Amino acid sequence: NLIETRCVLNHHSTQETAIGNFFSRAGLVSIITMPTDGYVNWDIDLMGYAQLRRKCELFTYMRFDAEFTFVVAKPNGVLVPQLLQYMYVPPGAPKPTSRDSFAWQTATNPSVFVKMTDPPAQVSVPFMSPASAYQWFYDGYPNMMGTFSIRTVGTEKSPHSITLRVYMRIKHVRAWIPRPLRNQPYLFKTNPNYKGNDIKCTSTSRDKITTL
Amino acid sequence: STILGQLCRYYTQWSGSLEVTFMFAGSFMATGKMLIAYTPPGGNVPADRITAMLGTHVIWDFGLQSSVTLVVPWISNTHYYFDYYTTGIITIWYQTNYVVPIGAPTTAYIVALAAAQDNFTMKLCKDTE
Amino acid sequence: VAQLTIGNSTITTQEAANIVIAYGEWPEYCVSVNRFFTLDTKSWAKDSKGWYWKFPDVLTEVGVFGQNAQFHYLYRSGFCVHVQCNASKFHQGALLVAVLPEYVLGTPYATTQPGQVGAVLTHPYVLDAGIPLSQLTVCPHQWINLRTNNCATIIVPYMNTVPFDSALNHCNFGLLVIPVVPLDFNAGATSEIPITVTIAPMCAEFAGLR
Amino acid sequence: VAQLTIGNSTITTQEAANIVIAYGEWPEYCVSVNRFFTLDTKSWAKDSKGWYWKFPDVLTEVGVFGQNAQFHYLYRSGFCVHVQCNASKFHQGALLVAVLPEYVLGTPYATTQPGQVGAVLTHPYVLDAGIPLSQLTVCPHQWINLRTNNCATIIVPYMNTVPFDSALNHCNFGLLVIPVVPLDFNAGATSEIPITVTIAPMCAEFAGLR
Repeated sequence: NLIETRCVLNHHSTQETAIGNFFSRAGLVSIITMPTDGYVNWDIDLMGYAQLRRKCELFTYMRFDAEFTFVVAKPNGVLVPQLLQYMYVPPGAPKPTSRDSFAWQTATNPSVFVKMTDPPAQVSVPFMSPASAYQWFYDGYPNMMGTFSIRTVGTEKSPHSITLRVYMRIKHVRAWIPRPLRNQPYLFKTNPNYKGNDIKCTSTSRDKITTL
Repeated sequence: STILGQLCRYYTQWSGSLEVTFMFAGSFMATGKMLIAYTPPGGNVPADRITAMLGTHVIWDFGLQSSVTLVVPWISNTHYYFDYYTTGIITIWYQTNYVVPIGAPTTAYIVALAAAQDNFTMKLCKDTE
Repeated sequence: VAQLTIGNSTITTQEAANIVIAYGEWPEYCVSVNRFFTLDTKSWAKDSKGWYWKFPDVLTEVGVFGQNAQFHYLYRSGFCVHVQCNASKFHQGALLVAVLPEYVLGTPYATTQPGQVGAVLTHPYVLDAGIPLSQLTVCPHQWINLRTNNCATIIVPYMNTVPFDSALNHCNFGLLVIPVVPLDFNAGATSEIPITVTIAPMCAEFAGLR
Repeated sequence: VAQLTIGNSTITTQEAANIVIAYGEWPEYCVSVNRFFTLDTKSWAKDSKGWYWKFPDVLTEVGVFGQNAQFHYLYRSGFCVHVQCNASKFHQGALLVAVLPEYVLGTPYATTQPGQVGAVLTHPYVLDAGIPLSQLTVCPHQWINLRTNNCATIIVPYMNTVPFDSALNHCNFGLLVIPVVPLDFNAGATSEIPITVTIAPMCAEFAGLR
């Protein structure tokens, strides 16, 4: 319901629509459970959610950094003094295949060791592509950034269920070549396919052209 | 049927360049496009539009210009009944179809004019047949 | 009415000083390759939907540009596209001519890269990619309106993340021609209107070492 | 659009600077004789073949030029001929307007020198003289093409082997108008297109002592 009064006359500053301010906020990108294997693998994926896929696909070539933060607790709030290990596998190194494989002790996969009772750990990741910028649209026939691996430290099964959440901020953003915004529902995470049996119009509908 | 083809019956050898001028004689309201392709001597006739485009060609739209010229670079002849003759082939290709509004006629006509250039010479006068 | 002359190929067009430059940049560096290639003519009918050509897939089987791309590995060039239409003053309609970098289609090799003939869109409201037609004018575009003008020229520079790339796998941009306002006429006129595309490469380099 | 004014006769024509001068020479020397005489109009039909007028036989029964030639013995003048056509933008055709000095016909006095009306060719492919039509453009000629232009003017000087000659026996040149490309139209338009000839003598002298 629209109403009449309270009009504004003073113009606003143009810093509110800078390209850095459009992606400045940090949001949840994944949720990783681990019930009572013992290891998980979550590769870095931006288009895991329908939100922020529609916002990055406004442009074509983007170049940025990242900043991750791992909030970790039990399935219901509480904390216990448990030691953890977050291993970051760069693009081009083999992933751990077991709870006690050789890749957990490789000297070139950097890790962090935190307890559950600490403030959450914060890691920054630089621009990793061999090209000059990422691209969400590749026309030819054949954007990986890495893979996080998380396990509980020990040679013995821990009697605790762990659920952690991953947050991600984006810094020093540059963009190129804008593009129309997608107005159709998604099907997969790789290709821009739509459902051809029905096409949802962009606008809503009204009865006649004269009834405003 | 030209005047150049009748004066070259009085001689034996000639060489030089020519030029061919076309002229559209249709209604004012119609338009279209033609492709004037010229094959160099010793080559083959083009089989379709796409191979003729790669050679030497002009693009003639008779909606703007009603006439166009094409220059043959070099011809030669040494007569002996057989003659040593090095010339090409000129072909006309429908680029687009003929588009015409309501009331104008459907068919048109092209007239082809021909003349020699500055550097056209001949020698060895010979009485004709 | 002027008459251009590049190489051994001459066209006759109006010297029209209303060209568009894609993003304000001229094609710059990092014998018979600079001429005027002319594709086939597509016939605009009353129920046509649209056409597209992928670059530089359209020029891989044509001329010396077709054989240079099939031998050298690396490749880099700009372009200059010229689209014109030929209709009398009794027809009506409008076309939208816009380029689109990294055009990815949506549901074979005979459809994504059709070659020199081009292909036909099936759902032109969503461009066969899920993005709506009504916001296409954020790209470099030009309006062809049969009431006034019959010409459209775009200058497209090289847009890629690497300074050199292959010419048989990647396709940089696809050019789109969509009839927004349909063609209409009375009976007794020409039912099919031709559309003619003309390409000319600018600042082409090959360093593939063949 | 200008309006000429010579004597007591004014015509309205376009000031067209594409005249032809026969052999590059202006009429020079060795009251009411310099004006604009306008002959009758010939109707171009779908099956017409051609027309011709012999000079100066056409102006021996018209005006003060007609009575001056019938009294004086000697005679010498140049000419200036203006041929124009009036058709709309839905007709098509082409005319060839060329002069021909010492035009001798081939098989009576009512055909070789017809007078002011003119005559009609019977075999226009051979000009009724055995010479082919296709080489007529070696003479001073001008193309009338109904697509573009509707005017043709030739300046003809005096061409004879003697400096003065009679005006009732000799005829210097005959002007020819031949429809190379025939007239075509759809039904419901004007079936007959008019052709109008206009003569104006330049540098006329009479020394016949009457």
